[PDB]
Amino acid sequence: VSTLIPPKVVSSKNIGSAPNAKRIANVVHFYKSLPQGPAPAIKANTRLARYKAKYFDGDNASGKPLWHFALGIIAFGYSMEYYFH
Amino acid sequence: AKSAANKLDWAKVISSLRITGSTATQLSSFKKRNDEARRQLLELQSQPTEVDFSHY
Repeated sequence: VSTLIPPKVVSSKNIGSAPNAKRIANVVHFYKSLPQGPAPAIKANTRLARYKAKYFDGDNASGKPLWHFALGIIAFGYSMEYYFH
Repeated sequence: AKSAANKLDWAKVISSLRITGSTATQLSSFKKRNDEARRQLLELQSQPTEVDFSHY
């Protein structure tokens, strides 16, 4: 009797394995990926984006904006001492 | 001969291992092999069609 037709019916091996699910994710995801990002934000020259550029970089954990920002509040109230005295 | 068909068949049987879709497909190939093996031994068994009018 003639061989049956199972080997040639493939359309439930298109969901049949788990990486089909992953495939339909990364055919979208990686295809819509850019070569490099859009932009990281670091500066924009609003003149305080420069503050971010010098101090608040991705790799700058350096305490300098803190010191500067602290010193700003010291400059503020010290003048206000002379506003009240 | 018949062996050409069957050489491709058994090469395909051990390939059919590499498809799990088979259920009774391998049984259909096995059946064609059975009766194919029957006809060759039938054909080899064969008597001369008619009795010898010379000797017999």
